[PDB]
Amino acid sequence: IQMTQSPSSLSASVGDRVTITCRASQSVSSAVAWYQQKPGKAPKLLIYSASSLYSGVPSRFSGSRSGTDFTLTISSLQPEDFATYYCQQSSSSLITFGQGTKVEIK
Amino acid sequence: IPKDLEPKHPTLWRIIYYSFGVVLLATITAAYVAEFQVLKHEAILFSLGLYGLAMLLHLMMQSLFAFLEIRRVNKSELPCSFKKTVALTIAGYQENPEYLIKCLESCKYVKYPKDKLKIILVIDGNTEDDAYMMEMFKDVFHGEDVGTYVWKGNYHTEGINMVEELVRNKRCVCIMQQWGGKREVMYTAFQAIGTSVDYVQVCDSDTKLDELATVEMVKVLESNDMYGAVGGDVRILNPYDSFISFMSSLRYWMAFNVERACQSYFDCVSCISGPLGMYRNNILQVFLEAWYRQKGDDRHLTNRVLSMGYRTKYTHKSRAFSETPSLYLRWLNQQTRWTKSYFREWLYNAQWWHKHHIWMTYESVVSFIFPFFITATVIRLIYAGTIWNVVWLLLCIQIMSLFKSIYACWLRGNFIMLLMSLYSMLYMTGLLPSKYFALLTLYMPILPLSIWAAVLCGGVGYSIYMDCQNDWSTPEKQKEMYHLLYGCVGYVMYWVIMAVMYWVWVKR
Amino acid sequence: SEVQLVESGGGLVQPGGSLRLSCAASGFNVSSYYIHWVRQAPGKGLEWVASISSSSGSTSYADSVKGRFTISADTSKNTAYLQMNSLRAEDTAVYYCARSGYYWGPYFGGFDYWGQGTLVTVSS
Repeated sequence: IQMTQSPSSLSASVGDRVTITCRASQSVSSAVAWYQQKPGKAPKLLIYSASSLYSGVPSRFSGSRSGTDFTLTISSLQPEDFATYYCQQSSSSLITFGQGTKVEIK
Repeated sequence: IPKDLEPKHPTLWRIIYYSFGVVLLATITAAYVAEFQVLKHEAILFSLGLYGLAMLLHLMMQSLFAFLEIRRVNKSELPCSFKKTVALTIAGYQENPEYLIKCLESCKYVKYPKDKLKIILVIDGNTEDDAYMMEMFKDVFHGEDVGTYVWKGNYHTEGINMVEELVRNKRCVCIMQQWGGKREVMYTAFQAIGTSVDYVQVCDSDTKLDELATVEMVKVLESNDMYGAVGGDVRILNPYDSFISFMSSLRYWMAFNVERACQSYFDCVSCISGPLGMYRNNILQVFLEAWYRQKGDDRHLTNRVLSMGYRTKYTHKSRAFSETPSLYLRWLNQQTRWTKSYFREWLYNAQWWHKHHIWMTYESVVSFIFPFFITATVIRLIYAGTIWNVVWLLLCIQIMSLFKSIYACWLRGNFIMLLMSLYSMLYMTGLLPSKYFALLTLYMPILPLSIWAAVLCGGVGYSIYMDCQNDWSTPEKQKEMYHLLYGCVGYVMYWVIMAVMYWVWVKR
Repeated sequence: SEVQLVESGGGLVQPGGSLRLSCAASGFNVSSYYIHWVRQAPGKGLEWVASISSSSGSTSYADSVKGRFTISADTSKNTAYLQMNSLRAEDTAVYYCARSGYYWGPYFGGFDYWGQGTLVTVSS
């Protein structure tokens, strides 16, 4: 009934592969999606249905699942990649969103 | 999750069913052999009538078990929860634009909720001249999530991932692929369905769907969890296209209603119509890999469902309008293919008779052993030597058909079923040689008809020769000649009335 | 290509009052797509409020949203409306109206084509 975005914070240099992991209590008949939101703008969808990639997204965001855990990986930290990443479990009569996971710079 | 099912005591029920089948076959063989010793050419009416009453009793049993099922399904009520998704899978291979657009409009105007109805159309295209089907599919909906793919090859030699994501994520999907027959597109659609839905309806590119058909199939499938597949009443969109069209429509109505309702009374529907059929996705996925490699019929899918241990149903409240061939020898080729599919499977279901009711075994045994006995009786009667025998054989056949049509008229409540008597002539000339050729196989169709006509004419000539061998001036032949003349004039009057009412009901 | 969603109705209201936000869609019909309302409190993450699928009557609300909020859609105006009454202090946030596909099985498609939100201030 609740979700947990494990990292909740990240600070890596450019060209460094990063991984964001999301844990859901139940994943019986629900889909997990990964969105990206920059400050002052609406969130932008990145990867749908756990692993499928949305049209227009650069071929560097990889979505995978390992049961109750869902991982989003960025092979290279491009300059236009530092934002807030949200993990959402979508289902009928119940929709939950993630929190935190802001990628900083160093 | 679903697996193969077996009864509580598989050995006992198996043994009982095989014993029942063997006893029935031996009993039938006994009476025909007993008939030859008990009576000869002396009492043909007794020799035939007994068999006519046998068929009539079988027909009454089927009619009673069909009427009971119809009354039960009409009285029973169950509001639809509308919580189960339905995926309509359609196959395309160079279809006419008008029929395809009518089918697409019917599929888009179903009473089922939009959010619980997915639509997938798979085309044997992969060429530029097949792009009209994709274009028509795109223009028909134009409102929901439309995903079209061209592809460069079927699943058995990446486009596979694109096809799967388009089918499982969007609502309206149009996938073309390399031509591989009607089985390839069905396999591709079923494989791409995955676990997205739980109920999958199968349709062709030439059927018109009623609004409440899908709702009724969902309602009947949701009543019990043991059901795996279900069918509906398939009508004919062109009942007056030709003479064979109206006969095909009448045969479709009689077969569907009587046979499928009787089988649904015991939950043992042998065949589910391809244009109108619904299956469980969970059961379908398990047998999908096995079905493709079999050495894409609707009788094969139903046989797989029955062999999986689950039962199939049929409801008359779900209606659709399909089409039938109108040019001659094409219906004959279709019947030959149907006979081959029936025989190659009478062989499949001979293995798991114990998994369902004894009605399945009884029907299979009688359907397998009757045509041969009828053929043998006809050959024996014609090859006797008296015009009396053949004349009264034809009279008795027409009488049997007449009572069959009368019973159909009483059951339906409409007097148009009396016109089905011409099926006797249809079957006695084309269906039997086609069945024999199909059995021997496992233009071409014109040879069995020619052989049957030649043997029938030879038998008639031999009977006439043997009859004229005896002098008719004797006083023991005047009564026979009078009876033959009266029977012939009665037959002529009956045929004239049949044709007259046919023309009256068709022209008007 | 041209799909967009523009919502208005946000503003400053007295606590315990009423409000009616409305998101209008362009380039597509709301009858063939799901419509959801997402609220993002200042300094916190996105939170789901309600979802509706027109032409079917399927409406859903959050546990803390149910009992005070109503969601509706109008195909003639092609606009989705969200009515709030008896608002509390913890309702000042930015409300987003976003479209999506159907749920089917374990494949959804995500929330695509979001719209820029409007500010709601339930305070005195």
